[PDB]
Amino acid sequence: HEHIYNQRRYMRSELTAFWIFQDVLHRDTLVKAFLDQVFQLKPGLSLRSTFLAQFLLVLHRKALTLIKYIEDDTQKGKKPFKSLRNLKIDLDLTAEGDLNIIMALAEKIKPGLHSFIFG
Amino acid sequence: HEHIYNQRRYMRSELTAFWIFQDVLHRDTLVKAFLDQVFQLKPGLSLRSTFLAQFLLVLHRKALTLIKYIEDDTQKGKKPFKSLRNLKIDLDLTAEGDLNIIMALAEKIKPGLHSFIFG
Amino acid sequence: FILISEFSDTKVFGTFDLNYFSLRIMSVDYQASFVGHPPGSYPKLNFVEDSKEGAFAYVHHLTGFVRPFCMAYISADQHKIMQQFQELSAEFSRASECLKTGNRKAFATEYFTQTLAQLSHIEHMFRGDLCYLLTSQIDRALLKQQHITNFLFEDRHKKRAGQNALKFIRQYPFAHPAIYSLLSGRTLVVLGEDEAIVRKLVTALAIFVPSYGCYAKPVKHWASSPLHIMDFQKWKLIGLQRVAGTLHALSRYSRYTSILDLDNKTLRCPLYRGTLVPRLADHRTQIKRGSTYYLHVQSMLTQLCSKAFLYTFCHHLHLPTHDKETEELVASRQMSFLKLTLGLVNEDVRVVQYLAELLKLHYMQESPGTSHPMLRFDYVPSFLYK
Amino acid sequence: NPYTELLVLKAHHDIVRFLVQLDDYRFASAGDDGIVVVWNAQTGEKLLELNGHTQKITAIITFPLILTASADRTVIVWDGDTTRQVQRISCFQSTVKCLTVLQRLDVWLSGGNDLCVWNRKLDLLCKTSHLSDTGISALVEIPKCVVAAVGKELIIFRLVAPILEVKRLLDHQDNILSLINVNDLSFVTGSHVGELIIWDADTQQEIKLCQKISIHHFTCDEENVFAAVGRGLYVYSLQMKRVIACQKTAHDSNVLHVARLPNRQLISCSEDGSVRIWELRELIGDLIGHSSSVEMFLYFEDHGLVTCSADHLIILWKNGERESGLRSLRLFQKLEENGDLYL
Repeated sequence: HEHIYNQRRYMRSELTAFWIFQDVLHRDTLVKAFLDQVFQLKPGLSLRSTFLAQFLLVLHRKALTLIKYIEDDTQKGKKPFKSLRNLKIDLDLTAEGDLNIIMALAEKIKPGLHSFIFG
Repeated sequence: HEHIYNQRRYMRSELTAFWIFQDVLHRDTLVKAFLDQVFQLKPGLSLRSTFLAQFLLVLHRKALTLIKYIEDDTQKGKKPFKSLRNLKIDLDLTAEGDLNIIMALAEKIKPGLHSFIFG
Repeated sequence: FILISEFSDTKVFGTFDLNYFSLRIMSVDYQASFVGHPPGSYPKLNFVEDSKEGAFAYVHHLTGFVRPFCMAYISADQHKIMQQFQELSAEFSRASECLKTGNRKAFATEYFTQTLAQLSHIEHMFRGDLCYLLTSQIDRALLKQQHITNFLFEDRHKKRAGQNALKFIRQYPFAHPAIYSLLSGRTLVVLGEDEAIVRKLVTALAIFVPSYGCYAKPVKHWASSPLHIMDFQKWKLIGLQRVAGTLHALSRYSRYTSILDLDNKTLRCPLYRGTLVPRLADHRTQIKRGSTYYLHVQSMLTQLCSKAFLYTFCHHLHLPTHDKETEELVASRQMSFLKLTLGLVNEDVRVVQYLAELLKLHYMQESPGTSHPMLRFDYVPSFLYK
Repeated sequence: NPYTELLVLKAHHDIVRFLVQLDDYRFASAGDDGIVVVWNAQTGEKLLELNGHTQKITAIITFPLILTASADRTVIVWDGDTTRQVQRISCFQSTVKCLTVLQRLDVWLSGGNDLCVWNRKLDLLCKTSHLSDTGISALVEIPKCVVAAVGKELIIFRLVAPILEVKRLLDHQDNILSLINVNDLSFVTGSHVGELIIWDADTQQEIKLCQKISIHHFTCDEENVFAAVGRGLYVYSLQMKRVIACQKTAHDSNVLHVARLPNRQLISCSEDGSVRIWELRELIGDLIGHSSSVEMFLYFEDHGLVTCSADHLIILWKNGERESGLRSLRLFQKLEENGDLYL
C-alpha cells in the first residue's frame, strides 16, 4: 500500500518535470513450522514435494478464506474495514509476520486489499 | 475453576458416604523472553536480581490492570464477563499460555475470577 | 450481472437472460459495428478495450452470402478477460466447430441447440469472478499434486452443510468432545426422533469425518435398527430414532459410541481437554455466512491431514532403531514426536494417531472397512455429560 | 485389556457353534446351517465354503482333512484347498454326535448310538458295536489303547487291536454332561446336577464333590481343575483336594465354555454374550462384542482370539499396538520396493 502510494508520488512528481531497503520487520510461524518439520522426511522419495504442495494448499486456502472474510465483513467494499483484530484471532493469524504471507497472496490474487485495510 | 468445581464434586461426593496430571497445554512469551535475556547480564554483580524484580513488577502490574479491566468491564460483577478477546488484544496477551500467568496472579490476589470468566 | 450476446452488423439474439430488465440498459448497437471488421479480417480472433470492457471477439465465417458473423463476450473488468485468454480461446474455437463442421455440411439449424447449450455452459463455468477462477485453478493443480491425503476430506450444498455446522457449534454446548469423537474414530450415534432435525445434524456433522478410501462417505442417514456391531463397523455416525428401551440396550455397546440425545440434551463420550478441536471449532466465532466457515474448516483439516502425513511417513519413528524392539522406546519416541514437533496435547495425539492409521490403510491396499474392517477402539471411560 | 481392535466376520445364517484350528493362520466355523466356511485369521477374508450337508451340525474335527457329521445320518469327509466332497459316508441309523480322533493309531471314531472304528485313507470300517440305547454324548482317549465313552449316565470303556471290550463303571446320579482328559493319569467328568467326580487311569474313583447350579465344562490345569457351573467359576485342586478360592458370581446368566491361555490367564464364555479374562492370583477385562449367547472360542498365539455366537457373527480380537506396527512395517517395505511414492 505504501509501495503503490509512493509509486504514485514518484510517478506524479517525475511527470511534473517540465509540465531504502528497510530490513525484515518480524518473523512468522507457518514457515518456521514447515521448515522445521520438512527435513525429517526423506529427500528422494517424492515426499517433500507432496508435503510442500500441502503447505501451498493450506496457504492458498487461507488466502481464499481471508478474501471471503473481508468480502463479507463489509458488504463487498461498501463500509471501511475496521475488523483486523477478530480476523487475526479467528483465522489463526495472531502473528502479524504470518499474517503478511496470507495477506500478500490474497493481494496477489485479489488486488486492492492493502489500500482498503492499511492505507 | 475446574479445580474448585471438581473439589466441590469430590468433597460433596465423599460427604455423601453414610449420610490425573494432564501435561502442559502451551507455552508463553514473557518467560521465554525473560529467560532468553537474563543470562547475558553478569551473575555476581546484583544485576539479575534487579532485572528479576523488574520482571515481577511488570507481572504484578499487568495483574492489577487485568483486575481493573475486568472490574470495570462489567459493573464490578453485575453482568457476565463476555469480554476475553478485547482483553487479550488490548493488554498484550494474545497468547493464552502467557495469559494464564497474569490470570493466575490475578486470581491469587483477587479470588473468584476463573469461575466468573471460564466456568 | 454481466452480459453475453452475438454480433451480425447488429444484434442477433441475447443469451444471458434473453433481454432482461434494468440489469441490461446499454444498447448492443454500441457494441455492434465496432467489434466487426473495420480492417476487414482465416480464423481471426482479437481483443480490444473500448472503455464496460471489450472482450473476446472470435471472428467466424460462413462460406452462402451471409459472411460477417462474429460471436462476442463482455464482462466487468479488464484482467478477467485478458488474463483468461487461454481458456477463452480454446473453448470458443471448439464450440464454433459445432457450427463450422456443422453448417459446413449443408451447402453441397440442426446443431443450433448444441451451440445454445455449449455457450450457456461457457458462461456458467465462467460465471463467477476473476479471483474465484484463479483460486479454483490453483486448488485444481495442488489437488493434482497431492494424491494420498485427499480422500480424508475431499468429499452448492456445502453452503447448507457448513452453515448448519456453524449453527451447530455456536448453538450447542459440549460439542468439542462430539467433534473429537468424530475426528478420533468413535461412532457418533445421533439418536432422536423428528427425522429432519436428525438429518440436518447428520449432513452438518458429515464434514468432520475422515472417510475410509476413494469412495463416498461412511455416513448413514437415519437408520432404524438395534445396531449390533456390524453397523458400527461400516458407519461412523448413525442417525437413530426414538420410539415411544433403545437407550438401555444400546449402552451395552458403550465402548464404541457417543450417544448424542436430541430430546434429552446429553451425550456420553470420553473427556476432551485439548486445543486442536477448539481451533477447529471455537465457542464464539465472529465468522458470518458459514460457507466461509466451511472454507476455514477445509483449510484447517488440510493442515491436520498434513500432520498425519508427516507422522505416517517419518522413517525414524516407525522403523525401530534397535536390534530388539521395545514398545516403551518406540511408544515414548512416537509420543515425543507428537508432543514436541507437532504440538499436540493429550487427545489430539489420539486424533492424529487415528488419521495416520486411515492413511496407512489407504496407501497399503486401498481397502479399510471393506476387506480389512479394523475397528480400533480403546478402554477410556466415557462420562455422561449434562 | 490389550485387545483393542475387532474385525467381524459374516457368512452364516444359522447358529454358529463350532470352531477348529487347521494351521496357524486360518480356522473353520461350522454352524447349524450345515455349511463349513474356512476363514483367514491374519486378515479376515473367507476362503471357501464347504456346503452339502442338509440339516444342522453335530460335531466337526480336523484330521491331519475336515471330517464332519450332521443331523441327517451322514458324514462328509473334506479337505483344504479343494472345495469338493471327498466321501459321503451314510451308514448310520442314528445321528452321529462325536468325532474324537485318536492321534496315536490314526483312527477316526463315531458316536451314532454305537461305536464304529474307521480308517485313514482307504476309508473303511474296522469294528462295530451297539452298546447304547440313548446316544453317545462324549468321547475321550486315555492310555494303557483304551477309549472312554458315556452311554447316558455310565462311563463305558473300550480297547483297540488289529476289536474292543466293555469295562462298565457306572456309579453316578444323573446323565453326564461333560468329559475331559488331563495331562495324564486321570480324567474328569461332571453330572448334570453338579457332581464333579474325578477318576484315575484303569484305576479307582477319587472324590465325590458337593457344594457346587449345573456344571457345563472343564479345563485341565493339572495342578488344579477349572469347572464351569451356572454363573460360577468354582476351582478345584489336585494336590490340596479342596476348593481353591472361587467366584460365586462371574457372569450374569451362565458359564458354558471355559479354557486357558498359556500366559496364566483364565477366560470364559457366558450366555449373555460376554467374554472375560481372569488372573489366578481377579478379573481383568471384558470383551463385550456379541449380542446373544456366545458359544465357543479359540486362541491363536501369534494373532488374537476368535469368538462365535448365536447371532451368526464371528469376531477376531487383535490388539491395537502390536497389529498397528505391522501396517507401518509393510508400508516402508512397499515404498522402497516401489522406488517412488506415486509410481
